Amino acid sequence: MQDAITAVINSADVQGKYLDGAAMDKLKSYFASGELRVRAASVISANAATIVKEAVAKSLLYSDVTRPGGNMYTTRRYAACIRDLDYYLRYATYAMLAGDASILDERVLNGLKETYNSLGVPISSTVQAIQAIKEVTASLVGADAGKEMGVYLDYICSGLS
Amino acid sequence: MQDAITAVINSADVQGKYLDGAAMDKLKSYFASGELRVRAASVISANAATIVKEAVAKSLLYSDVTRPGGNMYTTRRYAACIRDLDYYLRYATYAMLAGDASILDERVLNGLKETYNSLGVPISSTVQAIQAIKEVTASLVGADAGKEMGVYLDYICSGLS
Amino acid sequence: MQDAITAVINSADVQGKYLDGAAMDKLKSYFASGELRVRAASVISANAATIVKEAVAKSLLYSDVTRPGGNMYTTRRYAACIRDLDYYLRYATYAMLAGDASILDERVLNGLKETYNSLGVPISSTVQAIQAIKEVTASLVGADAGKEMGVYLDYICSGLS
Amino acid sequence: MQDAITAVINSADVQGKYLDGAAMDKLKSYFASGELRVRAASVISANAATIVKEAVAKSLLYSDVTRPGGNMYTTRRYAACIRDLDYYLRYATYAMLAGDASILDERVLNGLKETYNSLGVPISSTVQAIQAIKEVTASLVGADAGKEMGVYLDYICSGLS
Amino acid sequence: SIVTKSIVNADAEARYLSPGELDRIKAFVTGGAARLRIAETLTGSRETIVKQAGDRLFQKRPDIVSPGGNAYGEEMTATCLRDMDYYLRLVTYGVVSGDVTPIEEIGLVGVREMYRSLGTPIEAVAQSVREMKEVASGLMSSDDAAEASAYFDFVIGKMS
Amino acid sequence: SIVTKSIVNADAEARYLSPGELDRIKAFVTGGAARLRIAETLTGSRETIVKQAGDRLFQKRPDIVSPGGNAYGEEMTATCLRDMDYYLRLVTYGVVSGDVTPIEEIGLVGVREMYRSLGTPIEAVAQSVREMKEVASGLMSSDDAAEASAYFDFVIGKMS
Amino acid sequence: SIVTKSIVNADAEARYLSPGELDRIKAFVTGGAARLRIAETLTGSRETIVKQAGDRLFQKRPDIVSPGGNAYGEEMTATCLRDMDYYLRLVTYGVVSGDVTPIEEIGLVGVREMYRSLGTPIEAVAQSVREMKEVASGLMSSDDAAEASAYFDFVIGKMS
Amino acid sequence: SIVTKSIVNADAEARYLSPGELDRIKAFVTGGAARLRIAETLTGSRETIVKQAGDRLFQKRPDIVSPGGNAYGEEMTATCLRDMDYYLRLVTYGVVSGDVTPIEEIGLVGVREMYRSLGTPIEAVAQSVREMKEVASGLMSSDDAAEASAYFDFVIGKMS
Amino acid sequence: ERDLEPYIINSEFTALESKLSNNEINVKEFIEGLGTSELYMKEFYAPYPNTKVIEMGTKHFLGRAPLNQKEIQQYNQILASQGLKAFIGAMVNGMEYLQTFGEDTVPYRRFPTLPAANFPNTERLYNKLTKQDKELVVPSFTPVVKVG
Amino acid sequence: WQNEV
Amino acid sequence: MRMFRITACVPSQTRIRTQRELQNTYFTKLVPYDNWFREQQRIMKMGGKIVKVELATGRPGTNAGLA
Amino acid sequence: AADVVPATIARFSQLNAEDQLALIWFAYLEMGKTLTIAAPGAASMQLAENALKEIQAMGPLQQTQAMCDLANRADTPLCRTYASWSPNIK
Ligand SMILES: *[C@@H](C)[C@H]1/C(=C/c2[nH]c(/C=C3N=C(/C=C4\NC(=O)C(CC)=C4C)C(C)=C\3CCC(=O)O)c(CCC(=O)O)c2C)NC(=O)[C@@H]1C
Ligand SMILES: *[C@H](C)[C@H]1/C(=C/c2[nH]c(/C=C3N=C(/C=C4\NC(=O)C(CC)=C4C)C(C)=C\3CCC(=O)O)c(CCC(=O)O)c2C)NC(=O)[C@@H]1C
Ligand SMILES: *[C@H](C)[C@H]1/C(=C/c2[nH]c(/C=C3N=C(/C=C4\NC(=O)C(CC)=C4C)C(C)=C\3CCC(=O)O)c(CCC(=O)O)c2C)NC(=O)[C@@H]1C
Ligand SMILES: *[C@H](C)[C@H]1/C(=C/c2[nH]c(/C=C3N=C(/C=C4\NC(=O)C(CC)=C4C)C(C)=C\3CCC(=O)O)c(CCC(=O)O)c2C)NC(=O)[C@@H]1C
Ligand SMILES: *[C@H](C)[C@H]1/C(=C/c2[nH]c(/C=C3N=C(/C=C4\NC(=O)C(CC)=C4C)C(C)=C\3CCC(=O)O)c(CCC(=O)O)c2C)NC(=O)[C@@H]1C
Ligand SMILES: *[C@H](C)[C@H]1/C(=C/c2[nH]c(/C=C3N=C(/C=C4\NC(=O)C(CC)=C4C)C(C)=C\3CCC(=O)O)c(CCC(=O)O)c2C)NC(=O)[C@@H]1C
Ligand SMILES: *[C@H](C)[C@H]1/C(=C/c2[nH]c(/C=C3N=C(/C=C4\NC(=O)C(CC)=C4C)C(C)=C\3CCC(=O)O)c(CCC(=O)O)c2C)NC(=O)[C@@H]1C
Ligand SMILES: *[C@H](C)[C@H]1/C(=C/c2[nH]c(/C=C3N=C(/C=C4\NC(=O)C(CC)=C4C)C(C)=C\3CCC(=O)O)c(CCC(=O)O)c2C)NC(=O)[C@@H]1C
Ligand SMILES: CC1=C(/C=C/C(C)=C/C=C/C(C)=C/C=C/C=C(C)/C=C/C=C(C)/C=C/C2=C(C)C(=O)CCC2(C)C)C(C)(C)CCC1=O
Repeated sequence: MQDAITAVINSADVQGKYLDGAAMDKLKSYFASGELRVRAASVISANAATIVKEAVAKSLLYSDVTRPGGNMYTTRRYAACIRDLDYYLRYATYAMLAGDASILDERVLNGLKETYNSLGVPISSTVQAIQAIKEVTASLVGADAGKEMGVYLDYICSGLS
Repeated sequence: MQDAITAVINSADVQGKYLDGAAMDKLKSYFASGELRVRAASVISANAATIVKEAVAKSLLYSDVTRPGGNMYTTRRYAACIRDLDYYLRYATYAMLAGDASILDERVLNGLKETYNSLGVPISSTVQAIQAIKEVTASLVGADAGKEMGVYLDYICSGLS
Repeated sequence: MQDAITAVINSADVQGKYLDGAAMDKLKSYFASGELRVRAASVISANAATIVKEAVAKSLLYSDVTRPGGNMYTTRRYAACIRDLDYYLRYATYAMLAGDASILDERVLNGLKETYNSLGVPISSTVQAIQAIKEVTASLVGADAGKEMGVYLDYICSGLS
Repeated sequence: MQDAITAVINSADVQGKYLDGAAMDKLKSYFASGELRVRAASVISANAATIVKEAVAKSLLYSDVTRPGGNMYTTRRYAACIRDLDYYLRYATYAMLAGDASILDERVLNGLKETYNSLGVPISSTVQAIQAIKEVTASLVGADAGKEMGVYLDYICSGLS
Repeated sequence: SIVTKSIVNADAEARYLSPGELDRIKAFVTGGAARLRIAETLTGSRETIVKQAGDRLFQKRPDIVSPGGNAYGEEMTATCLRDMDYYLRLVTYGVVSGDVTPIEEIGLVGVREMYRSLGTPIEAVAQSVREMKEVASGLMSSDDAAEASAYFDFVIGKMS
Repeated sequence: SIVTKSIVNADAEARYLSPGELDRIKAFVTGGAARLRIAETLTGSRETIVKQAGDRLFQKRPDIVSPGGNAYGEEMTATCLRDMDYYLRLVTYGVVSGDVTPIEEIGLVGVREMYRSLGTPIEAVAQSVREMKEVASGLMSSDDAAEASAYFDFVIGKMS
Repeated sequence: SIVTKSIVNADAEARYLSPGELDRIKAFVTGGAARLRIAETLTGSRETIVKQAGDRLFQKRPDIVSPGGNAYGEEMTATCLRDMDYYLRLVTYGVVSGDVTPIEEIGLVGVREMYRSLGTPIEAVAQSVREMKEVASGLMSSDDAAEASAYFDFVIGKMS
Repeated sequence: SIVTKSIVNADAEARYLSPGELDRIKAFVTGGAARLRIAETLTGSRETIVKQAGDRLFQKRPDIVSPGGNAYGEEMTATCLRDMDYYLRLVTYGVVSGDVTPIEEIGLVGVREMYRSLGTPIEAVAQSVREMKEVASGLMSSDDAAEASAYFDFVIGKMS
Repeated sequence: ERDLEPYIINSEFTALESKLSNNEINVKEFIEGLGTSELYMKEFYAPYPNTKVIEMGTKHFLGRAPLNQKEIQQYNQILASQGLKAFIGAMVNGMEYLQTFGEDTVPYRRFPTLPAANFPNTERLYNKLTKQDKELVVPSFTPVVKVG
Repeated sequence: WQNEV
Repeated sequence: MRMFRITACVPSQTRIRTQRELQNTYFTKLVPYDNWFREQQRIMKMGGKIVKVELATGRPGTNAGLA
Repeated sequence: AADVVPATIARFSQLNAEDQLALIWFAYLEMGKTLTIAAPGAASMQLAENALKEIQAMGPLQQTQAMCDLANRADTPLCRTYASWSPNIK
């Protein structure tokens, strides 16, 4: 995967030139955002399970999906959905720390859209579940870190689209 | 895989309801037929190598398929064809005992048609071999159990076609 | 894999008949060519790395491929190109020694095109490198063996195309 | 391993004879045991976690064993002890339903004393744990079933010590 | 279904079904009438069975529906009643199938993770299925009582 | 033993016996009386059973005793009969035990190696076992005939 | 400890500790005075911190102490306070060490197994530790409150 | 980056970042200013560094610039100076990243095979990297030179 | 550890062999199928405790003895929760297996240098023929420091 | 109605 | 048993292996459902691109009878 | 009666924002002695102490303004944060 620094380094190295003023400005921006990102990561690590539980309850529980005949129906599929949302939360936190979406592209999005297509899993429902996760994490972390966390989650949903 | 009982259970669970009268009569029918199914499976297991032997002898042996240039020529591919026929017989017995073709479509036709097409295996000769298998099995078991075995083997033929 | 000898034997065996005058003619023609084949293979084995050296020097070095932004950039990708050219030279030597270009099909071209497309390798640059290798090998091993290697190298480049 | 039935079978077979009257009466005794063993196994499978839970609560729980210095300290060692009890209970149920301790002394006593010594395990505390297992199983299975279960658990304890 | 289980075992061993499997399927097909009788009785008396078992569970563990609990609120007690209905129907499915495959596949695999997510006391659920066991045994015949008790014992042990 | 068979199958998943396995153990322990009865009924006719089966097989496939054959000699005829006797003891063991495990552990595993080492025809020995089964079914009760023919059928199919 | 964690990572990569690891260890050892002081502070406020932590936990979820809960009587509530003192001691260990490895080694491995064998609501345990953290932060210096809150938060996440 | 390294380690463990890891990223982002200053110094004085290191290496190893050597000829010398510039750019990337992963990915994997193919003495290349190392150390402050020395001699050791 | 001629009525892995020859599964998948086999549990899982099963499984698949008490604990937990199939699947799909044998190499005996005692443990595992003895070469690693 | 303390 | 068939392209990012490598660099295998998640996690962590995946065996959304 | 809770819900429904807020305040006043006691730990308050601290920091006039905006479902960031929460959180 990549982070902000590795992304800038690769962007410079592709044309094979040294880090100029713009690259240094971007590095300064990431360095400033690092403290906020670390604090948000600490909060999400605090409330990993609760965020997923609240998001699913406000997004899927007592709805069509959880009923018999729904994808989330049955204990095995409920556990699968819970695990998928937990991994989504963890990897979105990873991307928030790294400052880059490359981790999501090459670790959360390749082989997942077509996997859901094979399994019949509701993409339109998992999108709303991710959005509920975004709302819960925004309420926990705050607007500042919440905006970038929602940016990464929207990236996940768009890739899943 | 699913037998008739498991298929009825799955159909009921799709709407998440207790088994109604339709499921009751389906299970009664399957339980009544199980007496015949067990005996047919027993006799097929008794003559398992047998039916394959006479079917191949009456269907493909001493023909162009076995002659040089034929798609069963050479001992390696001959043994491959024999192993394939044994596969078909065993999975037909499995489908007969289970009362459903779920196992068959799960295990025998998983890419078998495209595999045979790529290898250039003679589909018509394979169908004729399966027909000889069906005739021998019907002669050994009887008209009724022979009928179920034949419908399953015809499912194999349709998949291979 | 099949050589000229194996091709003749297969042509006889498909008809299931012993070798005849035409088979003897083919076998003796291959035996006559065997001296040149073995000498060319031995010389190419003796100086294989050098041949790749001049081929890459006169085909790709000091170009956009090796410059930043090109797929030959970075030491890892450069070594990948060197190893791939070694692959092509070794398998071309194998095909020349055998007399048949089936090793190239079942050991080189089998998925090579799709792998190159997935990884972003430039097929045109690869073809140019193949032509450079062919020219160097021809100049190094003479006229008849040069054409013999060149036909298989053109086979590989066409398969890439 | 082996049970009573396989014991009589192989005792006959080693001498290469059919079933004599002694074997017949042994088999009749095992069959008479029969439904009692199967019922005890079913009830144990019902309350599998129960017997271990109250056995710990009786013997090990609230003591220096579960206190600092004692081997039960830390949640990891506590869950390891619970896992050991679950192993012992499943092997006890298997040995009960079989009629012989071959399953245990092939799957329990082999190197168990030395491995527990390497881990510095309290053999006395373990023996007390199996004892409490014995009474909790007896209180749920009855008198004779509990007695035979206790006999198997006592063999386990003797092997452990 | 035990037929499917035997087929799975036979295909894993790459052999035709053994005399043990044949006798097992024969006994199941002959006892299918009694199994369907038990299933029909459970389906008919489902609501009384579930309600009595749920009330016995309430008496065992009042805190489950106490304020601040998972079942607190009429919504969160009706959801317990719904879960008990689901598990009773699953037991009916297992009884009619002869094996625990449908039970393990629909209510046992992932159940601990689901109840961890929802905060439910799976031990309390085990007590509830126990109480359903006594209630169904009371409402049901003695000879089939052991047969139903075997599957109740399996579910209680697994979900415990 | 079906007991040890289900025990091993359950231990593979590290769990107690399932309802299906316990039910089959119920059936086996109940029917052990009839199983032992068929045990005596087949153990009493050993001389006549093997004599008739081998005699019939000799004209079924005369090549076994034909010149240059596998059992052309008197000694090899007797040896083939003694193999028939061994396999009948093994089937008796299996029928009594309720499982084909004694058959597998005594006289089936590596038997192809045995009879390729000794050159004996596996199809011929399978036909011999079929003759044993036919004579046993003729000389025993109907239900006992099917019960013993199940294990004769298993050994015949597996070896063949 | 932080030194132990750095050593383990260096051993895993089969190399000497990097300059970043060395400077982190240097900073930790230099700043250890504050960590030892905060461990002393929590040790001193141990009795009260447990007292109002348990009080707030019981008020927020009396079902654990109410009839049917894990610690219903004063006896089992005393055991619950004993466990809370365990976890306070573990957080003190984590603060002094500088890294969460002592916490994981002592009271977070197999904790789900422990609190599923005991029937304890692990969510209730998490809430109790959370109230512990809240009261500790209240009675601790704010920045030092965050220093201890890191370990309290890690224990909370592992419990949940 | 250390951020990516910690993320990968946590993901391999299948967990979240520990408090010690998060503190390490905090320290890294704090030191990012000094890292950027060192990178700016190297970028500004790259051409002088490259020229001086090339002259020193040519004097130390005249064979490579001698006739028949790899670098013989003005164009070959210019290409080698281009390689020097490439490695200096990689060193700057490593300095800003705080780790050696970008340098290893871009110009340290397969470098041996690459220079063997090109007929370039890898020991001579390592000596040139060393010369750039001393030139940068002289041109740069003591602490910053110490920071860049890790990346410089990492490249030197890997390529040697 | 042996050719499976004298231990099988007939080859039950014929379907796996056909799939491998058709190239629809890789050698790693073939190895996993062999591990999740009735014969394997008969030979090395049925007649030995879980610790000996862990030793035999790691020796057969990863090519070396257990790494440490952490690995032993993980494998014992796997065996206790999901039995032997999950154990085989974990040991075959771990990153160590892919970094060593990849998706196409049949596993082979290894001669690791690290960690400590792994070389002697693998040596004792591999210098004895099959069924030579029932003792445990590496029952567990006596920790130097005992927690609590 | 009670729970054994 | 509801198996999955996947085509994945796994490049080499650390070592230049000098022998043939398409058979493990661009492959289509059949993966069991239970092991699919673990296999995909391993492939992504190894850096391969999952070109395609499809449930070759089994039926989608089977509420029962999936083995 | 079975429909006691839906009938009471509808009765609360027709009441206005002032009536609803006064009713909930008096319900809290009667809480414990007359109504159901409160066990807040069962709800994930961790995703709510942020808004709680924000409202505590807010001044009394803006405090009551935000409270009435929540009661009448006004379009405010605090209103949306409350709305997105689960009912137990609310
Ligand atoms: C001079 C003292 C040393 C030396 C240098 C030298 N290099 C070349 C040619 C090339 N060097 C590279 C290297 C790289 N390209 C990259 O992208 C990177 C990774 C980021 C590296 C390290 C390449 C690719 C070439 C080939 C030309 C090209 O531009 O692609 C030469 C010329 C060799 C020739 O025959 O042309 C020389 C002289 N050689 C020595 O002996 C010294 C140790
Ligand atoms: C009642 C005595 C216990 C209890 C139960 C309880 N359950 C829920 C919510 C759900 N229960 C399920 C369960 C299943 N769904 C399935 O598909 C299957 C098999 C067919 C099962 C077993 C699910 C999925 C839910 C979520 C809601 C939904 O289905 O849409 C609750 C509600 C929890 C809450 O606060 O929301 C409760 C109370 N809880 C206890 O404490 C008792 C021990
Ligand atoms: C929950 C929000 C939705 C949902 C979930 C669900 N998922 C599966 C099955 C799988 N999910 C995955 C996911 C991943 N693999 C990866 O590598 C990544 C990166 C983190 C992810 C997210 C995989 C691999 C599977 C297949 C294997 C497995 O089941 O574990 C299911 C089961 C589907 C079925 O059994 O047919 C379910 C139910 N379902 C919904 O309806 C939600 C929208
Ligand atoms: C209180 C916040 C919660 C609670 C607690 C509770 N615990 C027990 C019993 C035990 N708890 C432990 C735990 C540990 N011992 C250790 O050494 C470690 C690490 C240092 C841990 C985590 C143990 C071992 C016991 C058993 C008794 C003992 O310690 O000897 C109980 C009583 C259980 C019983 O049946 O007696 C209770 C009530 N319960 C809750 O509901 C709270 C959320
Ligand atoms: C608990 C009942 C008593 C106790 C024991 C204890 N055991 C361990 C660790 C292990 N126990 C075993 C034993 C077995 N594993 C098996 O597979 C079998 C047969 C099925 C047996 C008997 C093993 C192998 C281990 C180590 C591996 C693992 O963790 O699974 C511990 C922890 C030791 C440690 O150093 O951490 C303890 C404490 N101690 C008591 O006080 C109880 C009486
Ligand atoms: C008779 C139906 C068929 C037949 C038999 C035949 N067998 C042999 C020789 C041997 N057969 C065995 C087999 C076993 N011995 C055992 O103890 C058991 C395990 C319970 C078995 C299966 C063995 C070991 C031998 C040789 C040694 C010995 O006899 O003990 C022969 C003669 C071989 C020879 O060359 O001497 C024959 C003829 N042959 C047929 O054609 C029939 C189909
Ligand atoms: C026989 C009736 C016809 C025939 C057969 C034939 N098949 C192959 C090759 C393969 N057949 C299969 C099929 C399966 N493998 C399995 O494991 C199963 C599922 C249990 C099936 C259905 C496969 C996969 C192959 C290729 C790999 C292999 O060897 O198994 C051949 C040989 C092809 C070749 O060139 O090697 C042959 C000859 N041929 C006929 O002419 C008959 C009509
Ligand atoms: C070089 C002149 C061109 C070029 C090549 C290039 N290839 C790769 C990576 C791979 N190349 C192969 C090809 C083969 N492997 C074999 O075993 C054989 C048959 C025997 C062939 C043809 C493979 C499999 C890979 C990937 C796996 C591996 O390298 O082991 C790269 C690197 C791509 C990357 O970053 O991963 C490159 C650069 N690129 C060009 O631009 C030239 C035109
Ligand atoms: C200004 C102004 C006004 C004043 C307006 C104002 C200031 C009005 C104030 C309104 C407020 C703040 C009312 C508070 C209501 C809270 C209730 C009923 C608590 C419910 C919680 C419960 C039941 C707990 C449930 C719980 C249990 C047990 C669980 O099981 C799960 C957990 C949980 C904790 C959820 C007027 C409107 C009067 C007009 C004049 C005027 O000047």
